[PDB]
Amino acid sequence: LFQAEKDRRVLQMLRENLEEEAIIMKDVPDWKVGESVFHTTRWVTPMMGELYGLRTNEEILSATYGFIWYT
Amino acid sequence: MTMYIAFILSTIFVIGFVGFSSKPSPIYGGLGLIVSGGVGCGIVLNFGGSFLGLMVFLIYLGGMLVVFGYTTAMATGDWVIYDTGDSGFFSEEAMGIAALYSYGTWLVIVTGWSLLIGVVVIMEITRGN
Amino acid sequence: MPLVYMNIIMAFAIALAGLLMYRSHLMSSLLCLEGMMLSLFIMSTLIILNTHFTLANMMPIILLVFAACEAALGLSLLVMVSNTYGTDYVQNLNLLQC
Amino acid sequence: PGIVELPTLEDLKVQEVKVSSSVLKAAAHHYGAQCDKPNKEFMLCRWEEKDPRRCLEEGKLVNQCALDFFRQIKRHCAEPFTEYWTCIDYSGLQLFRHCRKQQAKFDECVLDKL
Amino acid sequence: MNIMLTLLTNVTLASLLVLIAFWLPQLNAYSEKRLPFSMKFFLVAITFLLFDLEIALLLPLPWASQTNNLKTMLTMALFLLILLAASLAYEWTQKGLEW
Amino acid sequence: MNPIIYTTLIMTVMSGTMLVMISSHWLLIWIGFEMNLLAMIPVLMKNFNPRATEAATKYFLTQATASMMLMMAIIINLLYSGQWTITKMFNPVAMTMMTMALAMKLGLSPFHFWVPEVTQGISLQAGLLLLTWQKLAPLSVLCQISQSINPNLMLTMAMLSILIGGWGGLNQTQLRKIMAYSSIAHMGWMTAVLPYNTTMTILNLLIYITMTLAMFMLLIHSSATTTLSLSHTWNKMPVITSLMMVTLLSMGGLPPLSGFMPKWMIIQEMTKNESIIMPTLMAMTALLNLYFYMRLAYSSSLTMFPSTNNMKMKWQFEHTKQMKLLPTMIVLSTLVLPMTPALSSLN
Amino acid sequence: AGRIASFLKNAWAKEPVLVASFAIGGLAIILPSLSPYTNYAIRINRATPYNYPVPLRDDGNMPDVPSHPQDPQGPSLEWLKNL
Amino acid sequence: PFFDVQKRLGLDLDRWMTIQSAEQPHKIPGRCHAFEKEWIECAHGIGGIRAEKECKIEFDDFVECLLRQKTMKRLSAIKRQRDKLIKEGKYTPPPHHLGKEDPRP
Amino acid sequence: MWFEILPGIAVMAACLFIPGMATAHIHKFTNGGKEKRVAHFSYQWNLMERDRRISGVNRYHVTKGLENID
Amino acid sequence: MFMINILSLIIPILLAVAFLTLVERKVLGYMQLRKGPNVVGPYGLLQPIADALKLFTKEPLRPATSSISMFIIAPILALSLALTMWVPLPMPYPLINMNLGVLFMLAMSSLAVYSILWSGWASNSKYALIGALRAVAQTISYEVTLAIILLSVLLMNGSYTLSTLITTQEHIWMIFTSWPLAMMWFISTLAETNRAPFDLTAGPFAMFFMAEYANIIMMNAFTAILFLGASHDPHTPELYTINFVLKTLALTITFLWIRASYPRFRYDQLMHLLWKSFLPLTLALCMWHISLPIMTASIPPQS
Ligand SMILES: CCCCCCCCCCCCCCCCC[C@@H](O)O[C@H](CO[C@H](O)CCCCCCCCCCCCCCC)COP(=O)(O)OCC[N+](C)(C)C
Ligand SMILES: CCCCCCCCCCCCCCCCC[C@@H](O)O[C@H](CO[C@H](O)CCCCCCCCCCCCCCC)COP(=O)(O)OCC[N+](C)(C)C
Ligand SMILES: CCCCCCCC/C=C\CCCCCCCC(=O)O[C@H](COC(=O)CCCCCCC/C=C/CCCCCCCC)COP(=O)(O)OCCN
Repeated sequence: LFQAEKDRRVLQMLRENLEEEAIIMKDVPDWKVGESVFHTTRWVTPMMGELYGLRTNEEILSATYGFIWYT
Repeated sequence: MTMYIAFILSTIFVIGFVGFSSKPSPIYGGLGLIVSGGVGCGIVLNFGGSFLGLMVFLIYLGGMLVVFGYTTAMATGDWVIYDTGDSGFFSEEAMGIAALYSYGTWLVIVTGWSLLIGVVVIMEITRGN
Repeated sequence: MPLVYMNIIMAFAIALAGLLMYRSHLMSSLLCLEGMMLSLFIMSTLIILNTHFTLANMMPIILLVFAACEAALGLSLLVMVSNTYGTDYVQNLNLLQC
Repeated sequence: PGIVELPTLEDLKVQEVKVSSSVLKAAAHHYGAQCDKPNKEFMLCRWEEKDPRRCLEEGKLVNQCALDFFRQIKRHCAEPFTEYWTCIDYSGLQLFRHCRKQQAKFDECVLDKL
Repeated sequence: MNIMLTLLTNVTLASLLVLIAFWLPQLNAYSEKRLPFSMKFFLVAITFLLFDLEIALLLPLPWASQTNNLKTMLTMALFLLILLAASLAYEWTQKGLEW
Repeated sequence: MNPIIYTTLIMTVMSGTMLVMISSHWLLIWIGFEMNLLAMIPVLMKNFNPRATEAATKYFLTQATASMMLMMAIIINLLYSGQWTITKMFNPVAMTMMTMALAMKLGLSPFHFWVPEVTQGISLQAGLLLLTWQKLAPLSVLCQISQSINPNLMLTMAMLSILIGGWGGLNQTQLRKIMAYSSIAHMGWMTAVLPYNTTMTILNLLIYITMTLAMFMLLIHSSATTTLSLSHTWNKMPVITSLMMVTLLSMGGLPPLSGFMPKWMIIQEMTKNESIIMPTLMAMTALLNLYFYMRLAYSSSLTMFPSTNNMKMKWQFEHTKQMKLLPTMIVLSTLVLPMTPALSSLN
Repeated sequence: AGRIASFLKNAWAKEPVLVASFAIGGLAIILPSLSPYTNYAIRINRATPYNYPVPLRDDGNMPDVPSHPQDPQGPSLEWLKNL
Repeated sequence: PFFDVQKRLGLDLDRWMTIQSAEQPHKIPGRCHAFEKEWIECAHGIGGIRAEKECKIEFDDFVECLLRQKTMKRLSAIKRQRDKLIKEGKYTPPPHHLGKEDPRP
Repeated sequence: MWFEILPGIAVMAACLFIPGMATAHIHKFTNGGKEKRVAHFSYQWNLMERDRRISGVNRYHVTKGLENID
Repeated sequence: MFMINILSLIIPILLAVAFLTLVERKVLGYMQLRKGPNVVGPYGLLQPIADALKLFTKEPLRPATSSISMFIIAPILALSLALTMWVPLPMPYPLINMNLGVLFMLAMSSLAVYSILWSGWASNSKYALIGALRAVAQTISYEVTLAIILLSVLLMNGSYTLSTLITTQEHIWMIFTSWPLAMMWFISTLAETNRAPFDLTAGPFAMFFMAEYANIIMMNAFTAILFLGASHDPHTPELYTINFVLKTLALTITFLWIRASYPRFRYDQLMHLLWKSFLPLTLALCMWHISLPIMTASIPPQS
């Protein structure tokens, strides 16, 4: 169950980021929205900056250091 | 984001190295190296390296720089590269470090031999005559 | 390559330059050597933890231990030199020359 | 070098299981005994395909199987089960050995009902 | 964050108390009027450093005991302890622990 | 020291070099270098005196700095590609760092300054070991990563080493300094051919080790460390001086002696790669090494220097201890030119 | 025979700490090779699931692989329970 | 030089530690396990020259996984453009990116 | 007599009572009447994060039972 | 309310170390057929306050030539480390719940020697420097055996988490599983804090004294948690707190008892004690405690 929820959450955050990129990059000339940086078509686990790049600093700080700092 | 706390710690690390690299009054250089070691231990701990940071802080500071001070006194962009998944119900650093006794038999043998030879070598060097 | 690696490499280079300067006081030379070792330990630990390379978590400890042994040796040498001259100044070691 | 295909937000909509970790832990053994088939089918699919996007359909079946399990518990032994998970939810480490008395009550209530 | 705040509080309290101790009696007017270098101390410090390195090797033992390779771990762990003992015996018999 | 402890230390030095030679992991190669350095320090100080302690501290400082930059090169290599195997470096910056670390470990110019002083400080047996055995590990590591090296830097250091050895040997009366500068020049010759053929590197290394062993054993037999002390040797043991002269002629690269085999082949190999200016410069420079070898031969075996009266008593005693393999070393360092095509054994 | 007994008796006096140390270390080296519970310890370690058991794809040719956790096929931990 | 004692005797003294994708304890994977596996299986038995020529795609992907240089460049570009649009004023973040979203388990 | 040492000891004991007791009560107050959750090994942290997300009030200790299953 | 918790940890500890002076004086007096302070305060109870005020109103004698920097730094480091070492301890619930709490306490104790080194260096005296070197050598020597004994004991616990020590000793104390290790641990904690029979060595003086007495109390509390495991009921932790406090007080009073009962060693005699009696037994019993769980199939859970 946790695996299913994790997959669904990661996919949702990636789609939200993709839609916002589509909005933001509308006037960049050589941009291609949602372009991979890898030659392979294999699925690659996203970074932390992929998921929390456009979000607020509080939840970035949580996702980065919450477990380390929780004592 | 706390204004790049890792960057701040790295900058303090570099500043401490600049401090003790000028080599003023070797006790002061040792003090600067102690501060730099503390900052680097903080960097490793904040990164997630609890055991290795504590090894820095215990072995390096409490033994090695302590012996350095003894001998001296005798004389005259972050947060993005991180992972996504979890570790399970264990800490991966601990499992990898503990694999020293099952996977790294050769490393244990060579390290123990080197340490025994180092004891013998210190004895022979300091014998004098 | 992010800026944390750049800062650690810069610290290593600063320590190496400080060792190569030799104002005086061979103890400062040993201090610069061990600052180099500390920077090496930090950056190797960061790389190994970042890439989740589990079996290499062994490596930093090993490095530490070996380098510390070298420090012991170096300290012994320093001590012996002082017993000949009364101090550990660099310029005392000019008996042998090119 | 290509465009990464992501499922639309509508394909990710499912009726979530909104119960806390103590409640999930208190029912974990029976949930594993009951919902094993969809869970194993999802995990076998998840490890063989190695891609979140390729198992979105199988993950929706594990949500249902879990909801059905909790619905059966709710409609038969909500009393006994609520006393069990409230004792497990008190412990900092949520240990199973600090509430064997409560577990027994909820273990007899599901064997004489389901 | 909690640990950093705790250390900051401890250090701040110690500094405040030391400074008030050093400045409370400084406000009232008053009259306001080598070589030896023992080698044994250096050798005991070096012995401590080497034994500390071997303890550093010993430290992961609590986690090493869950490996499914119990025999190899026991052999290697025992080997390190035995190795540590040899250093102690060699230093002992070579008059390295004397005064 | 205790013979058991000395044997253990020598065996530990050998084991460090072998651990470098047999391992495929960069950490284990670095560990071998560390163990070798750790066990080599007492050997340099076996005969305790201020000079040996100064030599040992200089040697420790240089080797520790080299090991630190070695470790640095390994870490940088690891960062770019996560590999621990010793193969061609994946990063250009890492490769240069690796190259200078091994240059210090060998004594190549401009990192040559420590060799003459350390060799002068230590005794003759320590000098023999330092100038023969302590070159195997760095050279083997260099051979393993030869496809990675930048030829410009490596050949620059090789030519600098040959020039520096030739010039610095001309100013020496002490025999250990002469040996150190000769070793620097031979390291330059060996490293000038790594980019092209590692078999030639190994052939030069073996020939040089044979000649250096013969020379150091002959210097030990007639226990002389200066020019004038060796000038007295004809008055007691003229066969030793004749063998020494033939060995010196071989070390200068004069055909048909053994010492002509490496340079010849090395020159030949470089000519295969359309390199003409560098081998020519190298040979004209090796003429300097030949000059100070010839000066030593003039002082030792081709003229008879004034002696002293107390030498008469020395006429009544024999050498109690012998170097075994000394005749074999002399023969192999003078008369193996006809066996040159045996290098296909990949020696 | 007599020499060893005399040496041990003379060491038990004036050096009891060393005699105790060597006895304890020797027993620590020897006994594990002779204990019958060390294999039980290895088995207990093997029986601790840290990772998820990834199911196998059935192909009609796995009689010994259980189809459900409650099925009798597969390893059992009755020996653990009785310990 | 390199005397391959391990291959001759079948010892495996240090080969267990040379790569990320070689049988880690508790089956814990490296962050770039798949990329390294692909690069290794591309370059196996081929030689270093042909490996450097013909397996450059796999090595490039492996390095991109290891250091994430291009990915960080892309993220930085997106963030700079968004910052410019916020400064000038044609872009408004959604409730998702301001902390006002509905979290999911 | 010896029992006149008891007062000071008592005072000392009372002081050593204060920290631990205080901690416990604070862990009750900030954790909604339950022991502070322990999070080692990062699966426990994931459980806490899931709890915090599903509470609806951004607090992990607000536990959701079957009344929330609908 | 984390700041309130930090303060409720720091302040009561300082009061406890203030009144430990009273308790020590009272206990030694009664073991010496006399009393301690019984004039200042109803039962001596205001003696610590009078001592503190007198010390804080006395002229401080700065060496007038020594390094003022290290002169001020040494008491700061001493007291900061002393107060920091209390955070990891679980009484029953710890202020900071560390995975490697035991290793953290070891590292703090290892740092505790820099204060001695700096205070000796900044005294501008050869004799005081000799004394400081002796103290540092003794401290590092005994922390060796502290570390080895500690890991040998922890091999029955399964981890470095101090809370798990409560779980390990749920039925029986650790004193019964390994009393020899506990004996050597007790002697090593005597020698670590420079307490008799190992006591060979205005404001800042009181600061140093506070640090030493806080270290005494913390070391005895650590001994109690390590070897004398109280039973903890999760629905009433005050029982565990009272039990743990009583055991800590008993061990501190035992320190006072030992100080009142024996003469002191020479330097070489305590060095020989360690290096020739504790280290061999410590290594042997470390081997034994590594072998024991495997032989009997009693390895603790956590990995
Ligand atoms: C072969 C010829 C020997 C003669 C030449 C002597 C030269 C020096 C001798 C030193 C070499 C030691 C060889 C040991 C190599 C270690 C690896 C090998 O032995 O296999 C290990 C077997 O372990 C053995 O127990 C090692 C025992 C050896 C240590 C005891 C004594 C060592 C003394 C060596 C010299 C040290 C200093 C001198 C002391 C007198 C691996 O165990 P295993 O669990 O299957 O595999 C782990 C991998 N997993 C996790 C995937 C399963
Ligand atoms: C004076 C000239 C040099 C001295 C000649 C040697 C004298 C003493 C030698 C006594 C016997 C040593 C032989 C070793 C026995 C077994 C050898 C075997 O196990 O190893 C082989 C290796 O054996 C050697 O290759 C052959 C050594 C023969 C040296 C003599 C040739 C020197 C050039 C010609 C000069 C004339 C000398 C002849 C008169 C004595 C396999 O090598 P390999 O592990 O797969 O590859 C590693 C090397 N790589 C990296 C370069 C590829
Ligand atoms: C074989 C097992 C290996 C593992 C066990 C070892 C673990 C730790 C023990 C070793 C620690 C290192 C000891 C170093 C030895 C040095 C001894 C020494 O030098 O002392 C000698 C003398 O000591 C000796 O006698 C040498 C050793 C004597 C034998 C000790 C015990 C040997 C075996 C006894 C029991 C064997 C097995 C038990 C039998 C009973 C059945 C189980 C001189 O003493 P001083 O204090 O310097 O001078 C005194 C005058 N001022």
